[PDB]
Amino acid sequence: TTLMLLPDGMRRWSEKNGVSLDDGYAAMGDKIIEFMGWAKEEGVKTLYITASSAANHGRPEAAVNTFMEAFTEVIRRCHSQFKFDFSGSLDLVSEDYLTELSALRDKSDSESDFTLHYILGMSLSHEVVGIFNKLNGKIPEMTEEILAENAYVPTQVDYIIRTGGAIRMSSFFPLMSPYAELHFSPVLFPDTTRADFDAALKDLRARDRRFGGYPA
Amino acid sequence: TTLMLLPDGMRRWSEKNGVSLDDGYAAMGDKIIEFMGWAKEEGVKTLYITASSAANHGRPEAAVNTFMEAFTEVIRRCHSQFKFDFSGSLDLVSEDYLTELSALRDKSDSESDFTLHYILGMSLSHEVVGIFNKLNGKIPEMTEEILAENAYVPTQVDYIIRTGGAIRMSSFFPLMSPYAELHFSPVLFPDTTRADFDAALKDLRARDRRFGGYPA
Ligand SMILES: [Cl-]
Ligand SMILES: [Cl-]
Repeated sequence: TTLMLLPDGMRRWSEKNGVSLDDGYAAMGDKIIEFMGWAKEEGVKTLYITASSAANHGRPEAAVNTFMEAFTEVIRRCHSQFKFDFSGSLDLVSEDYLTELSALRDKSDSESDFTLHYILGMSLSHEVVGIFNKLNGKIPEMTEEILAENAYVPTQVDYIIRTGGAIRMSSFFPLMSPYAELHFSPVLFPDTTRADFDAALKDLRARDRRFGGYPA
Repeated sequence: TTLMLLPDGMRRWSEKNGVSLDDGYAAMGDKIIEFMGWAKEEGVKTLYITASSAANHGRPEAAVNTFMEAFTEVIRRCHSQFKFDFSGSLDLVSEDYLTELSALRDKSDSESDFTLHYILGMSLSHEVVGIFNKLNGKIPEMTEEILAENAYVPTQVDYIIRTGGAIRMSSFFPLMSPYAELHFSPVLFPDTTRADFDAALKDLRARDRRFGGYPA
C-alpha cells in the first residue's frame, strides 16, 4: 500500500494549547514517528508526507527553518529504519537543507522494504511550470510516461489522509494519482491517536477502488 | 461564486431503477437543467460541469454517443438561458460534436450573467501533456499566468460538489484551484433534490476559505 499523509494542524494545535510554534512542530515530529510505526504495522510500504507547499517557502526565513528543522529531525532520528527519499520544488529549498537531506538519503537503508518520502514545495502549478521549463524546446513531445518520470510523486498513491479538518486538497493533489482515495480527519495532526488512524484505514480499505488504465 | 459539479451516479441509477443507460442519461439531462436553476438562485455565477474524463472517450463509440448526445441535448434545449462555453481534451472529441458545441456557444446568450461551462475529456495528465505539446519550443518559459490561460478550467473554482458517494477526485481535480472546497454527496446524481443541493451549499458556505497568493 502507498499512503500519502497531509499532516495539517500544527499551528492551530500550538495556538489551541498556548505553546510555541517550535513545540507544535516538535509534537508533529514525534507523531510522525509514531504514525510511521502504525503505517508499517498495517502494511503500508510507501509513506509520502507533504512536508511543505511551494507557498510555505515564501514565509519568513525563521519560520521556514522551524518546519524544515522539525521535518529533518525525524529523518536524523530514524533514517536507519527506512529508505528515505525526497522530491518537489527543490529550487525553493536552502542548499544547507538540501545537502543534509541528500546525506540522510545516502545514510538511510536502501534495502528497507519501507520508503519514507518527503514532498517539499508541493503545488501543481509550480510542479508543471518546473517540468515545462526543464524540458521546453528540449524534447519533441510530452507523453504520460515522460510526465510520470518527472512528476514530484514518482509512484501511484492509493490513499490520502488529510488531518486538521480542511476538506480541500490545497497544494497537495498528486498529479498522476487521480484515483487516490481521500480520507479527511478533523483531528489536528499532533492530537492523532492510533484509533483516529485505525478509523481512517478502516474507511479506506473498504472503499470500492478504481484503477486507471492505458492513456488516451 | 464559481461551482464545479461532478455529476456521478448515472450508471448506478439506471441499474437501480431497472432502465436503459439512455434513460439514465436523459434523467441526468433533466436534472442538470434543474440544478442550473438552483445554482442561479443561490448566487452561483459560473457552473462548470465535468461532462467526461479523457478515459470516458476510450469507451466504445455507442457509449461515447450516449453521453455526448445527452450533454449536448441540455445545451440544445436551454442555450438561450445562459452563456455557454466548453473546453478540455478537444483532440478526443469527434469533429461533428465540436462543430455543434461551437454553434451552441455562438447561439447562447453572451450577455447572460450565468455561465454553464462543460469540461470534456478531463484528466490532469492529459491536460498537462497537451499544454506542453502546444507550447513546446514556442515560448521562452512557462509562468503561472501562462499555465492559467491554457488550463482546461479557465477561472478559480470556489466549490466542488461530487455526487454519487465516491470520496476521490478521479480525473476531475481543477489544476489552478488548489483551495477549491470539496463537498461529497452520497446521492446518485439523477436523485439529487433541492434539499441535497441546499445542504451542500450550507456546508460549502460556512467553510473557513483560503485563497492563493503570488507564486514563488
Ligand atoms: Cl490549507
Ligand atoms: Cl470514479
